[PDB]
Amino acid sequence: PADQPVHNYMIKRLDRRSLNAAFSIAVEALGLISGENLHISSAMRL
Amino acid sequence: CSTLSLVRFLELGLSVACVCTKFPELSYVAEGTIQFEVQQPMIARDGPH
Repeated sequence: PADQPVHNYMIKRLDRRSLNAAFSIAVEALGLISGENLHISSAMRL
Repeated sequence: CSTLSLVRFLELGLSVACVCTKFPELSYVAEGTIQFEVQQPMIARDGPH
């Protein structure tokens, strides 16, 4: 008398991790797109 | 006599390699550079760049 069907309770844990990316623009660069204009001598640079 | 059996380039096989397009005014505009970059892919590695 030792068989007595067994039982188990396993536990695990998460594992943290990150996944990053890079991106950049110039400041005055972004400023040119804000202004809505129909020339105004700035199309090419825009 | 003898004929001159002409040959078309578009009807060859090599045409697959190159895209041919006529640019009429090129020799005039060829005085300057055209200078277009293309791309380069990049993986998103962990850790802050």
